[PDB]
Amino acid sequence: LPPSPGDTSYYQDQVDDFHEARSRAALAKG
Amino acid sequence: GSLELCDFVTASSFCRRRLPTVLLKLRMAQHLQAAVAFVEQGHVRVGPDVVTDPAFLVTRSMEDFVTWVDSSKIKRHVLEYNEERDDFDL
Amino acid sequence: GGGHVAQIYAIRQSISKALVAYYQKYVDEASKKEIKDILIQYDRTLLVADPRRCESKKFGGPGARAR
Amino acid sequence: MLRREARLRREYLYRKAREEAQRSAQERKERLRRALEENRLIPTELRREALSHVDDEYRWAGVEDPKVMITTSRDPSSRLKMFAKELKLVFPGAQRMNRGRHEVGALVRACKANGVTDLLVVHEHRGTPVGLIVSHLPFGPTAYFTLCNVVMRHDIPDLGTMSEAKPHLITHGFSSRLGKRVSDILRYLFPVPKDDSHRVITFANQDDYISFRHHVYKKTDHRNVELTEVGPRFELKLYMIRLGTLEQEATADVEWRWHPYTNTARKRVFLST
Amino acid sequence: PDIKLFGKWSTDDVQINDISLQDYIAVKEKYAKYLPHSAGRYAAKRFRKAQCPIVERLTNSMMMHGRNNGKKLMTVRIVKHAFEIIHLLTGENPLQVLVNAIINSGPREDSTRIGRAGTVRRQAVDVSPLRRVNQAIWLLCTGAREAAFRNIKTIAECLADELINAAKGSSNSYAIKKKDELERVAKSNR
Amino acid sequence: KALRKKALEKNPDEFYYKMTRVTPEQLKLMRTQDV
Amino acid sequence: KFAYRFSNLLGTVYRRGNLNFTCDGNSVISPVGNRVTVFDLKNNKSDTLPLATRYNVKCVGLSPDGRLAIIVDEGGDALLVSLVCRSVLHHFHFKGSVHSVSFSPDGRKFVVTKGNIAQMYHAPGKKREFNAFVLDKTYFGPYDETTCIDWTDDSRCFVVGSKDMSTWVFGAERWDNLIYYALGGHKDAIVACFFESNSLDLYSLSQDGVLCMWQCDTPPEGLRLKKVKYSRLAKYFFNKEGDFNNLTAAAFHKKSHLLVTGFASGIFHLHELPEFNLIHSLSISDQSIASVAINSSGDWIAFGCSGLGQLLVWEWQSESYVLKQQGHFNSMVALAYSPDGQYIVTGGDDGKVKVWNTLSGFCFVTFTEHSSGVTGVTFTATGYVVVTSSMDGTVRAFDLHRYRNFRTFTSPRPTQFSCVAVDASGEIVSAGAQDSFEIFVWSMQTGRLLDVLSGHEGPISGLCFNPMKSVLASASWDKTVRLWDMFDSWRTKETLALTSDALAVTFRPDGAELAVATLNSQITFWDPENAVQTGSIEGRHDLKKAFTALCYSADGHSILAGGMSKFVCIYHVREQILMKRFEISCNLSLDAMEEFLNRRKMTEFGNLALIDQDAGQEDGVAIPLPGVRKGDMSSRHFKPEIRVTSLRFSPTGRCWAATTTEGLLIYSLDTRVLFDPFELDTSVTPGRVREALRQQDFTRAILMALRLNESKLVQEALEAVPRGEIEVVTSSLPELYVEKVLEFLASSFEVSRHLEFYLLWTHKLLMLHGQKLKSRAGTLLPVIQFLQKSIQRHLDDLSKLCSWNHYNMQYALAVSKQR
RNA sequence: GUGUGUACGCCGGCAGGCGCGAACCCCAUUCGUGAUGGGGAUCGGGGAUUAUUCCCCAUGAACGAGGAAUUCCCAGUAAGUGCGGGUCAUAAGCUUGCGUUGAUUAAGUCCCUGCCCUUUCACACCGCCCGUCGC
Ligand SMILES: [Mg+2]
Ligand SMILES: [Mg+2]
Ligand SMILES: [Mg+2]
Ligand SMILES: [Mg+2]
Ligand SMILES: [Mg+2]
Ligand SMILES: [Mg+2]
Ligand SMILES: [Mg+2]
Repeated sequence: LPPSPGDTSYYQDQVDDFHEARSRAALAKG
Repeated sequence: GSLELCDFVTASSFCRRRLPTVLLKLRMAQHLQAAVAFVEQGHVRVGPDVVTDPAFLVTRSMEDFVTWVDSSKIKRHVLEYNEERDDFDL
Repeated sequence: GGGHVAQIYAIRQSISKALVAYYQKYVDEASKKEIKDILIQYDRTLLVADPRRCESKKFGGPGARAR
Repeated sequence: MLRREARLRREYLYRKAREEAQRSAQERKERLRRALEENRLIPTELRREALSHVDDEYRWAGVEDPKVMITTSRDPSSRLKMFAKELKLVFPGAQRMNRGRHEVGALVRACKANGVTDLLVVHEHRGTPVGLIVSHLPFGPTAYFTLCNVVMRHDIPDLGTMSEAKPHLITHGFSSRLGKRVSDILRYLFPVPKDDSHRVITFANQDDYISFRHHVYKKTDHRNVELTEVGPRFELKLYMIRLGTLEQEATADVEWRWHPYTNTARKRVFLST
Repeated sequence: PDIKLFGKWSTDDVQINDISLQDYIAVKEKYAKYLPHSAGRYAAKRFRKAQCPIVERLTNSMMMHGRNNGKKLMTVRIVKHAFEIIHLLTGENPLQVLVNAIINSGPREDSTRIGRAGTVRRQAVDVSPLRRVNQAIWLLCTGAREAAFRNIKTIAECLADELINAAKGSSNSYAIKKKDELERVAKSNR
Repeated sequence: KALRKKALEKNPDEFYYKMTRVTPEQLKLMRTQDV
Repeated sequence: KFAYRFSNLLGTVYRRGNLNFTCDGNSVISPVGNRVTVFDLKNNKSDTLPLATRYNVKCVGLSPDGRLAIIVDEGGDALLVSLVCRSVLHHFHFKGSVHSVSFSPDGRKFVVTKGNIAQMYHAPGKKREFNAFVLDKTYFGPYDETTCIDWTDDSRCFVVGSKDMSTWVFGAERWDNLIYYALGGHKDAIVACFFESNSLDLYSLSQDGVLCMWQCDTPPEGLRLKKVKYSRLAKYFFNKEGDFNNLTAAAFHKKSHLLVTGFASGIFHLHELPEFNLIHSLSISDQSIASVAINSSGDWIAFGCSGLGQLLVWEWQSESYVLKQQGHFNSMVALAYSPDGQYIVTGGDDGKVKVWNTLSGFCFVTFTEHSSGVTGVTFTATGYVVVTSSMDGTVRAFDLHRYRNFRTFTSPRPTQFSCVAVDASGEIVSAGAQDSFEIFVWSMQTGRLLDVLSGHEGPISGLCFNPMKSVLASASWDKTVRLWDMFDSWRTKETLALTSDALAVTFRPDGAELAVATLNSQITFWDPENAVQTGSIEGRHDLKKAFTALCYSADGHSILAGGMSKFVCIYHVREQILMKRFEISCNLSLDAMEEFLNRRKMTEFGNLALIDQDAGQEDGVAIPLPGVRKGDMSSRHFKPEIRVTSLRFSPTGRCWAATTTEGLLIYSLDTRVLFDPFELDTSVTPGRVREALRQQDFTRAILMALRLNESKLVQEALEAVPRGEIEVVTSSLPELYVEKVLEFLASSFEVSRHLEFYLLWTHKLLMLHGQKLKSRAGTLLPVIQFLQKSIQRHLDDLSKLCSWNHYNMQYALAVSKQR
């Protein structure tokens, strides 16, 4: 079963998740 | 990769390749119901051709060439926000 | 932006394109057609901008592609 | 190609990141294991820590010959133009292009469009070459070198013309993991030679200084071979490797960099074990 | 509408008396422009500079030596002043004078060269129309440049006199003498 | 550096509803309350 | 000017429906989707009728006289058409779908079976009426669906088969001794039923494979206008006990007592009925045999297979086939013309490459080496080599000399190919990829990859080589057209920037002009050598949003455009105005078995929707669809749409072709379309021409006949000239009229018995005026190719016999000369 | 081309001090074929900055296109002009970026000087490189 439509994993694979997690951490630090 | 990854394919992998959710990934839409709605009026084209079927799996190569159709009201708003509207190009 | 000559060419292009667009929008399409074809047959730069890229023999290999 | 190139870069960086993580795990397990087997002593920092081999960018080295482009910095000197002319003859199939008022990013996009494999940029100081940049264009690594003792063929009278055939490659002195990484970048600049080739190009490492030598040999008789030195002569010293292309200083990560202000930097070498 | 060079020199009355050079001198109705400054790319392909208007070719060829490199507006002003002087002195269309000068200044036969260390030996050959136009423009520009050097006379004035003398066919011009000497050398060793 | 890398993968075709973005009777009422 | 009419549908020989032979029996009528094709077997010709229908043709009823025919589609729409003049006469709508239609042998009545009932109508007359079909009678015999019809030799009575396992015989006229009669003895549906030669004895055939024979006690003359018994003589089984092979079609010739039976296994049997003797049986295909028909003379039998659309006609006695064809499974094809125009090569998604002869319209060579579908196909400068590209990743070459795939080109890297192009020289071959967006170029005789051209971004829309200059033009979706010069020492490359995405590129036949179609539905004309835009045409309004396919005419004065519209447009290039439009009909039929389509949103296809006309609204009200619990958002749905994939024009200039979704459409030159005189005057009239012939003033008569432009007049005029005066009139002919005569002569050789008389004319004209025409040769290529083709047809076939006779007789003399 | 590190006001030719919160280009003017109002080396005097660079008056050297030879260069290229930075190597007795203006000739041969290779089954075309010394 697919996840909820509001979830970001609904439209993101593991490659996008790896890059987005790094970008989120760097921006949240600032 | 090898056949190990081949055992991870499920319904979620097929759903992720649908046309409306690719728009949602590309940030052309922010909600699924809005992403679906854009499709049937014909605001979305895959290369030269315009696709109105929400059930449509787009290839990686074709994913690079999905964009707003020309002479669409949404494309006017995008150009207006960017201050790049040129009426010679219609 | 730019220099003197580039500014002059940009002004010419903007004027021509603006007139053509106005005649397309608020005037009949036919007159837009004759005016557009005249502007093209004089100088295509008046309406279509072609920027300069880097193309040179150095990228190509030695000799002809065939024979 | 803006959308396509971005996708290929992200997956390439993703695979590179996983390879680094698994290797770092091996070193922690190896260094921890050897310490207790010695049974000499347990460093306190060790206590705190405890409590696709082929490079991804070099798919196409063997199948097709590399295509090399050589350029300089803006407004080159007279002697710098001679050096770039000699490097063209060293690399088989290389081409040399005039640098006018060309933006660096504009050069890279043109090279990618025309299928150029590698891009070389050379800098100079008072008419002598001082720096060399090697970039693998399809989002490959970029290595930064400094040149020490440059001797050109133009300085030496009546040498003649070179053999210009595909040469044999000699790699010597590269033993560490970084040295294996560096020797790969230099080697893939060259095509696959013939068995009967008499041209030899040598890269010899000595205390993190790489010597470039070019030779042709002739076998007058068995067991005795005569070497005649031809081509330019110079030394190379690496100080940085970056993951991206040379159009990407502000975004690419640094795979390795030299740190000269470290307390033990003077007595340490990185290209050999 | 009618297109006139610099707003005052018509192109309809200009006619070419040489059949061979008709396809390599661009002055007619399709090549008629108001200014000799178009920002085109005429050196991109072989034979494409035959489509460049001849006034623009003269303007490009007058950007020498070195001290004049890249200064095209100055050369445009020089050409405009020279055309004004030509019209004042003669009273005819300066475009016709330029066309006649280019027609007369072009050599018809040249000599090819077979040269060794001791001596060079010599043979007569023909000249293509494109090289005729190129060499005529080069000779006229060189004559004007050498006439204006270290002399109290404007480069525009010297260019005007060079074009007037060349269109006249007189031997007082540099280009006519050079063409005559080249043709004599080609003739002598047929 | 993090801000810059976001600009590389920026999509020109991206669209948001915030991009699209009183009456005389109410305006007259406000002026009457002000006086 | 432009006088073309639709003439043939190529690539399909049979889709669905029953087959029929014409009255004389030389021609066969085959339904192909919407349209109907007639094949003249005696003269091996193919003609597609102009009519078209919204749905596939289900039934064909043919009048005994041979003048009229009735074409009924699945929905129940019927067309009355005249075979003699090939024109649609009348339109009609039956209330529901009809299963079959048959004409009485006398020609006064015809019967249609629909639902549970059989309706008999008067036969239509010659003149047009407001109501061409007038109902006569209606019969309510069976309890289930009526299937098949047959008539007696006299028109007294007729018989109908039904799905209620019984067969009903009715009297056409009121007979006291026979009202209606029912016959049983079957345990499955009736497939066919036949009558005797001159008796009321009949045969019944079941779907199970059962044959029943029924005999009556009353002769057909014994019928009395205002007491008949039937008995079962024999019962036979076609199959052995225990295998379920279903009879699907049958036919019976009354005079020769011949039965032909086709089965779902793909086999057929012959029998002689009163003794049921097996003559023999054959296996045709793995698919079922849908329809079977036999001509009047009894020598030929027609078979159709709906699974692959295979048509065969078989002459049973000498055991030879008269015709044997099978078309592409899908209408999606790629087309190329031979350099002379003699052959057409088509490629399909199945990977099958077929060569068709232009004169006959029949396929005669098939190549199957490609595994996946053929994306592109082309000819070389000679007419004997074809080059194809496919999704396999290979580009293959075939010859017409030995019929083999002698050359195969492949990329070093795994790629698939989308388009192909070859020079006029024939040495250089080029292809483009769906993904790498770069062009691969190989050498022909060497077979190795010469070069890889890179620089494009996005897919390659098309490739074309200049016919005279050997340069390559490539269109791409990066809004660029790129020109590559192959024989250049410095590798010159030119770029033409465009406002929108490029879709098509073509070259004028002279090679001096280039045309580009763009995404903004504009056609731009460029000069290639100077890289300047010479013209533009706007096409939003004409198509009713882009032009996918472009083609130049042979003379180059007009251009042909197509795309997502249902129209193909013809524009005049200099005036930049629209000359003509041709429209394309759409097929709405959908296969019932398909389950991968979401039928709820595909409601307009295949008559799925129910529209209520009795609700008091003018347009109608649609019955709502049933609901579901869970939405289906993963199934494809499609809308009715017509797209022209490509256009090609014959080098002879006689015909052109359009590859579309409906099929491969052929448009041919016809004189009846337009009257195109050259220089008329009140003096110019056929009376004066015949008077000049009577006065022996041959030159003036020929000139007047040439100003007029009926071929019949000039055909009479030239044949009036006696031999020996040929050179006299030839010298008197002016230069302008010369190329007109050669155009006439080439058309004459095809249909004239007087071979060398016209050849004497052709001999003299080329000798006297040949040197002058060389100056104007460039504008005469379509005429020259036309004349060379027609004369070659008589040359080659006559040579191999004349050479064979003369030399063999000489060898016979030499042997006899000895001793 | 932002690491907590000058806009404007007054006085003075300038160099500056005192307080406070783009060149090139284009239009016109003077000069004039004279080592000349081109050129600014050398030399004398004076003035500001915290011995150091800059500013003012004065003087006006070779140099008139650079031999024997030699090096480099094909399009936004050659050449002219300006504005920034100093990035863990090099560089400031300099290097490296970015913009602005923008050409002439040429797009093909192996003749010279060289280099890389070769001379064992579609239709059509074509029809065996030579020698020496060993074993
Ligand atoms: Mg420079
Ligand atoms: Mg420098
Ligand atoms: Mg620039
Ligand atoms: Mg001035
Ligand atoms: Mg002086
Ligand atoms: Mg002076
Ligand atoms: Mg040579």
